[PDB]
Amino acid sequence: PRFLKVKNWETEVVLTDTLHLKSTLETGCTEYICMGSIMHPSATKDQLFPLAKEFIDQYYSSIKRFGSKAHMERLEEVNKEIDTTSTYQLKDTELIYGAKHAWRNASRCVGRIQWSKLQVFDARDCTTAHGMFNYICNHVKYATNKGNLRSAITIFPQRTDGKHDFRVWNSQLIRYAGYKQPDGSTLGDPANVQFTEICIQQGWKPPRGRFDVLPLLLQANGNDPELFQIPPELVLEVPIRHPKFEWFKDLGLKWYGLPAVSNMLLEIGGLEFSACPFSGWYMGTEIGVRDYCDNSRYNILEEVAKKMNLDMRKTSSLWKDQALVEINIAVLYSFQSDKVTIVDHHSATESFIKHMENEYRCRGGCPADWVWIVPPMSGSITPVFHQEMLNYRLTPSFEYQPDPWNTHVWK
Amino acid sequence: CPRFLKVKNWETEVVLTDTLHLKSTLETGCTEYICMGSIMHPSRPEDVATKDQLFPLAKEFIDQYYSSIKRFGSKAHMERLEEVNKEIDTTSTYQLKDTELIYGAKHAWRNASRCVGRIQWSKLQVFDARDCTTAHGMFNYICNHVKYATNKGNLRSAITIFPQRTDGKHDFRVWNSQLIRYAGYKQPDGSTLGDPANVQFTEICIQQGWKPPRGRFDVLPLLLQANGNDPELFQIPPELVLEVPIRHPKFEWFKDLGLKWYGLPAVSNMLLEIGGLEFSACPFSGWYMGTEIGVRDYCDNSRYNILEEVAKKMNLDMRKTSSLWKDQALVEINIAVLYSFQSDKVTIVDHHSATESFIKHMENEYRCRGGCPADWVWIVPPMSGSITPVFHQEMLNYRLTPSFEYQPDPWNTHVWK
Ligand code: HEM
Ligand code: HEM
Ligand SMILES: Cc1cc(N)nc2cc(-c3ccc(OCC4CCC4)c(CN)c3)ccc12
Ligand SMILES: Cc1cc(N)nc2cc(-c3ccc(OCC4CCC4)c(CN)c3)ccc12
Ligand SMILES: C[C@H](O)[C@H](O)[C@H]1CNc2nc(N)[nH]c(=O)c2N1
Ligand SMILES: C[C@H](O)[C@H](O)[C@H]1CNc2nc(N)[nH]c(=O)c2N1
Ligand SMILES: [Zn+2]
Repeated sequence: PRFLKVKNWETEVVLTDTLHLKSTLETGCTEYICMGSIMHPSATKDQLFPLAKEFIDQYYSSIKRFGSKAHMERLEEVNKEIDTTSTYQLKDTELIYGAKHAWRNASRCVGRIQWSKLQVFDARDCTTAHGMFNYICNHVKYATNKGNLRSAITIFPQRTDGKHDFRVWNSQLIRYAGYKQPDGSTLGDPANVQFTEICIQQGWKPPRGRFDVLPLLLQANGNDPELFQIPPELVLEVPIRHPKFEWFKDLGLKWYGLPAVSNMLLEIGGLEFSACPFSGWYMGTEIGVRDYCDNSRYNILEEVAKKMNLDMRKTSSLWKDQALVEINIAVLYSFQSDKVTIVDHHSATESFIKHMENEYRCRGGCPADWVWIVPPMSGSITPVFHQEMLNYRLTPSFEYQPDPWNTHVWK
Repeated sequence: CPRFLKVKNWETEVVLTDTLHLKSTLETGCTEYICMGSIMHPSRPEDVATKDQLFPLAKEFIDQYYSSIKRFGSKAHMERLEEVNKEIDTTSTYQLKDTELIYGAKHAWRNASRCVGRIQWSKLQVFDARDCTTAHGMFNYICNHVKYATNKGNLRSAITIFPQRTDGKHDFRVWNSQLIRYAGYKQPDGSTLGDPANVQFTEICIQQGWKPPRGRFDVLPLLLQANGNDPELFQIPPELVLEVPIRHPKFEWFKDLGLKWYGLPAVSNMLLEIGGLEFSACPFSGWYMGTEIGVRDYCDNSRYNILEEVAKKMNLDMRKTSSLWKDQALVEINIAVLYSFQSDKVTIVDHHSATESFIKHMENEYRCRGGCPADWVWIVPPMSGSITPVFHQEMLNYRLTPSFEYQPDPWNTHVWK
């Protein structure tokens, strides 16, 4: 256990990490094998209180009332409540604190300079899929804000016995359908082929277009999930056009403005919130590099490069790289022209470096996953490429969880 | 402690199974509670390996060698072991056979987790220079290496291995970080002429007596240390230094930037570790991936930094980042680099071809060897990461021996005569 230095090899700034000593969860690495590029490496009454205590301790530390009378009483209150009921309920203040710090601790998120501006919607009183739909509609409307996007999270009731889980079966609140074609190719988003088929199996009548917004598939209290249509006036979309290539609009592309991830698990003080959709705004490469140009995604690189009359016979002409830049120029230009919040990867990584300085100064460190922070294009011409980073696991945290259709027992 | 580890390719869904990690030797710097995968170097000169330290390291290497030639447990294996054990017992070190030197050099490359070019690992020309005694002799060896590896533009990978460390006060060192590098000169007004990466080494050469041309692309002299003596300066014969003028297939004006680069990347400041023996002077060379020149050598802010001037000549809007003018310029610079090498028939590989080859290599190594240590942070190219197949490939990073290692710069440790 020592202070660890991280160096920026471009600015020669050296930061000293003390926060990693507070980490208690594991990373997946060992002294002998590093698993930094593995995507997914690796409760009862008895285990719950220490986890609760650790979180309550840090909550009262954060508000400069550690050891105070209310700190004492809250610990005695949580211990007694776990005794009698095998669980406990978070105060509203603790819920907000926990949610913001889960975002603050998300080592893979380049957007964390914004972490303390998070609108937290408490939905722990929800009991049915219809109520989930209401809460989700309100979240989408608030977060969208006519294009002036606002970060938000909506937190549904925590897991109890594991048989009554609340789940949003969608991976994002807003995504486009994908259809397995007769010949074998894909109409729409190939990332959502399985989920789309589930919705059709569940009664959804698919328009079978290239940009069909998917219905919500919502599971309350462990019951069978139910389908809902997001009111279309709440779904903000940007048609993608290019500022110089007049033909780009003829590609017929568009995307949605609100990135709202809804399949992750929020963990606070030992409690597990299996339904907790959270939303911010996009970095342009999320759409223009990954969602449009991945092999198993929309894969428009070939067509764009053709329209640019590029030499596509050899890889060394870098025709993919040229078309990739133009696609990302069009995405940024399109969102900005419609006044929908978006950030480019130069600005976002610049902000993250500034964020890192803040966290080392006030918190003693910032867990960061270089593999995920560095953008998927033009990596070394962003400031994070040359920034050393220490990755470690703090709680409260967002965690992965299995897709519900693998675990659910239909009634 | 499970015996098998799985890695997944999230683009193709191929799953590979790693058992080779069981043979990892030294620490990564990571723990179960922290990952140091993005730290550049996560893990006294006279402090050399002792007898009791050297015995197991030699045995492990000899065993691995005789296993690779399908002679494990043979009479030759046992006799080699006994011979090595008696050398260490009576001389505190031992000498590798030529076969073992060659095997060990090829395998340090095969084990280099940060190298994307390892599909070529078994095609490495090994030059045994362990009979060298003086810096003039090192210069002779290095000149021959350069000429052989350059091969009039049809580049061939090669390593030259000088005598191993003994007591730590008689080290052979190449003080250059690469055999061919351009000088950098800091001006009184703070600006830099030439290559900013090499200002410190350039200043050392000048102090040692080098008369610098004070140009933009001045090939640096070799600064060579034999047997722990003070290092000596030599000029590489310019006819041995193959260079490529950088021009662009569509932009007439690109040649007017006056850019060029050298054909042969030849890293000369690393240490080669084989069976506990330490080869502190072991320059090795291959051929370039274009982005090593076009992204890092030209566009890094602390390097040649020509993004601005290119973007101006392209008449891009440079007043806001969201126009991606930097991204546009970077692609064209890398187009020019590849077109220039190809037009001059100098071997080079683009980052699409290189990463596709590495994936095929990595799958073959999992199949035949049981794994392939790979450092994602270094394997993924510095531009267009996610449109190359390595971006979506999970990797396991661990340290196998024989290995290439970092070592301290020699001017920080050398005891001047
Ligand atoms: C406000 C603007 C935000 C921006 C620009 C942003 C940007 C990003 C990006 C680019 C990624 C990588 C995405 C990918 O590669 O597909 C990411 C990951 C992530 N973000 Fe943020 N984000 C923002 C807000 C938020 C918010 C509000 C939360 C939660 C309250 C959050 C939590 C996360 C998590 C949990 C991950 C991934 C961690 C994992 O998969 O293990 N982000 N973010
Ligand atoms: C044959 C063509 C080769 C290609 C295309 C190639 C490519 C590369 C690249 C692109 C890197 C990362 C460089 C950077 O980002 O600065 C690298 C690193 C490396 N390569 Fe290769 N390489 C080749 C040959 C070789 C040979 C012949 C050897 C040794 C015999 C070697 C050993 C290494 C090592 C030790 C490293 C980096 C390890 C470190 O710095 O920690 N490579 N290579
Ligand atoms: C709030 C927010 C804003 C934003 N601008 N971007 C965001 C991106 C993610 C995100 C990215 C990748 C992920 O991993 C899944 C990969 C396998 C296929 C993609 C996950 C985990 N669901 C989340 C999560 C939240 C984001
Ligand atoms: C045979 C070969 C061919 C090739 N095409 N490329 C090669 C690149 C390296 C290499 C790259 C980066 C390195 O580290 C540099 C960091 C310190 C500052 C940045 C080192 C370590 N000297 C070696 C080594 C050998 C190479
Ligand atoms: C295999 C690799 O770890 C995986 O593809 C990761 C790499 N880095 C990433 N980085 C971001 N931001 N998003 C991703 O989906 C990924 N994928
Ligand atoms: C901070 C970071 O680890 C460092 O800048 C690394 C990142 N990855 C790299 N990858 C390669 N191939 N070469 C490099 O020089 C670097 N630099
Ligand atoms: Zn690690």
